Order: sequence, then C-alpha cells, then structure tokens
Amino acid sequence: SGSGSTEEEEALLRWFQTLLAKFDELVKQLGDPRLLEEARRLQERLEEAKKRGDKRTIKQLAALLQMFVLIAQIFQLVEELGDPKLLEQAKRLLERLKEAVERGDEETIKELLDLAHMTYLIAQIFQLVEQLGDPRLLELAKELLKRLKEAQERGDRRTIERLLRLVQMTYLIAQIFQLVRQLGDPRLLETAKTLLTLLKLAFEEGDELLIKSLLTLVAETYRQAAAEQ
Amino acid sequence: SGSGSTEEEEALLRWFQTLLAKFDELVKQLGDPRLLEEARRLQERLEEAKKRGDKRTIKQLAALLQMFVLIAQIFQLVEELGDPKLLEQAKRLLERLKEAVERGDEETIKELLDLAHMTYLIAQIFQLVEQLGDPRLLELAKELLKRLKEAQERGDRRTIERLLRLVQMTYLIAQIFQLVRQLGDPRLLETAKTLLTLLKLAFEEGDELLIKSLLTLVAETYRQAAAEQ
Repeated sequence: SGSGSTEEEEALLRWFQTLLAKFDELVKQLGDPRLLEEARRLQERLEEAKKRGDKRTIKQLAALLQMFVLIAQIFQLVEELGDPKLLEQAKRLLERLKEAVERGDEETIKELLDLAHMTYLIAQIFQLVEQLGDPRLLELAKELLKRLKEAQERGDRRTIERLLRLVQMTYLIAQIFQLVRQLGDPRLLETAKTLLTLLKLAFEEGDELLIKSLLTLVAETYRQAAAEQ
Repeated sequence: SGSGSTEEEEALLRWFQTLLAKFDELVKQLGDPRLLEEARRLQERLEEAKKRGDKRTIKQLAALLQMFVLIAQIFQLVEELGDPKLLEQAKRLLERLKEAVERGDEETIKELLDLAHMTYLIAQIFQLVEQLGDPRLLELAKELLKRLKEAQERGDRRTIERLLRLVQMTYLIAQIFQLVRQLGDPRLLETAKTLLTLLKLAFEEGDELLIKSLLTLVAETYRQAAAEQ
C-alpha cells in the first residue's frame, strides 16, 4: 500500500520494458521456438508481478530478462558463425537457465550469467580470429571453447569467474592484434606479441593474481593503443 | 637450465620494466618517503629474481609492482583532491600491502588489488561530483567512502567484490550524468535518473544478481550513450 507504485518499482519496470522490446525484436528475427515460448513466459511472469506489486520478483525478472536478451544475442551471433559446438553451448545455456529458474537455483543463474557473457565473447573471438586469419589466436579460441564446455557441465563460480577473465583477456588481445593490422605499427606488434606470451602463460598457470593483473595490463594496453592509434 | 631465459620470462620482465618506469616517474613526482623506499625494495627484489631465474617470484613481482603503480596513481589523485579520508585510505592500502607481502598473504594481496581499484574510482567519482556540482551523486560518493573504510578493515573477498561493482556502477552513472550536461539531452537525463534510482536500490539491497545485472545495464547504457551522443 503506502504511496502506491514506488519510483524504484517504476524504474525496474522501465528497465524490464526496454529489455523486453530488445528481446522481442531478437526473437522475431531468430524465429527460435524455445525463445518464442520463453517470451510468452517472461511476458506472463512480469504482468503477474506488476499486478501483484512484488518488487522482489520484478527485480528477479528484470535480471532474468537481461540474461534472455544476452542468450538471444548469443543465438544470433552463433547462428551467423555456424559453429556447431558454440550452438550446442548456446542451447545448453538456455536449457540450464530454464531449469535453474524452475528450481529457484539462484546460484546457478549467477553462474549462467558469467557463462553467457563468456559464450558471447568466445563467439566474438572466433569472428575476430577469422578476420585476422590468425591461427595462433585460433588455438586459444579453440581451447576456450573446450574450457567453456567443461565449465558449463562441471564449473563452479570460481572456475567460471577465472575463465571469464581469460576470455575477456583473449578478446582484448585479439582486438589489439586487429589494431596492429589497421595501424601498421611494428612497436605495437611487439607489444601484442608480448601480451600473447603472457596470455599463454595465464592459460597454463591460472593463478588468480596473475590473471587479474594481466587483465588490467591487457585492458589498459588496449585502451592506450586505441587512444594512441 | 634448459634453453636459458624463456620467452615467458622475458615477457614478464618486459612487463615489469614498463611498470617500473611508470612507478619511478610517479614516485619522483610524489616525493613520498614510503613509496621511495618501496621503489628500492622492488628494484632489489626483481634483480634478485632475474638473477635467480625464479619465474614464480618474477610473476609475483610483476603483479605486486602493478599494484604499487596503482597505489602511486592513487596517491597522486588523492593528494590533488586533498580529501583526508581518502588520503588515510591510500596510506592504509600501502601499509596493508607491505604487511601482506612480508607475510606472504596472497589472499590479502588479491583483496587489496580490488580495494585499490575501488579507491582510485572513488577518488575519480569525487572529482566528477565536484565538476557536476551534484549533491545527489555526492551522497553516494560519501557512502562509498564509508563502505571503503569498512571494507579495508573488515571486508572479505565477497564484500569487497560487491563494493567494487557498486563503485564501478557509480562511476559510470556519474559519467552518464556528465554526458547529459555536455549533450543537453532531456531523454538521456531521464535515463540517467532511472539508472540513479536503480543504483540507490543496489546500495540498499545488495543482491549479487541485481548488482551484476545493473552493472551491465549501466555499462551498456554508458557505451550506447557515449556512442549515440
């Protein structure tokens, strides 16, 4: 009761409405039966919560809807790539999410959020690898896809968080190598090669202090290289 | 022995040499006695490890040096701001780091890395708040400074990781409000206000799924707003 719908409730609903429009447009483009059915469920669940003034559920739905948007974005990208292993992973994300939601397994939902961001990045990595024609980066992309499959089935929050950082670093380094190609900078190429060496080191000995530190180095290097074109 | 210095060892040393030059320049500008003394120690420790071909220690030193660079960057920014509470926190970061290094407490080192990034961001938030003359954002900056002090003394990895995300979101939202001022967009202002409502919600009910989801929303909103100026 109180003063009716609160500013926080209205903001959560505006977030959900914006996400839902994005999801709808993606689902219409994809024509995927399972995402079509989840659209109806999400639409129903919100209307129920918005009717019931249940702030907790609205919060959960906004978060869940943002994850379904990402999943739809994944399906779009992975269908473009055509990679069957990534397609299988995208399908697994959706199946596990539906299962986690049904069971109220919030821990798995959080893990799936990381796994979904990782899947999208890995798909982007493969896109960049293709552009660059770079077999060395391809090897890392393939290893990440292997680790993603293992994490989806057997990973815990910590192993998933570690892998997300490796994926993020690999995507940034692929972006640095792309800048090398566009700018023709021999000095940046040596930098990128040094970073690739350190990245391989991170793949081999996944110490958290090393990974966190190298992710900062790579991210700062990318920003600096992108700023100092 | 093997084949002598490995490409990975050489890459770690190049990382350390680049960091050390940055640290030296910062220390020379700051003239801070404690950072001056840590420069000598870091210089000594590396030479010893580089002499000894101890890859593990070189890896640790590269990471530790990157943290001392950040600490020096913090001292520079916080001395410019002049905020005595932030100065105290910067001094605490350094004291705790030296202690953690002496005791080999790698868990505390990792926590301090997050705490240092957070301290730098909070200092940047205060800078932006000043620019905008925005008392609403000031309230959040002050609350974050309070939470930072508590986390430094009593926080664990999870509470520190949660706070880092709140700080990151607050910095991005401050950046969005700055864009509103530069672009004079009434629609972006309503967006920013909605995000500020959701941010306050995150400060009040720090659910991890909510925070992670809102950080994505805020980060994507900033990128989109910065791209769709």
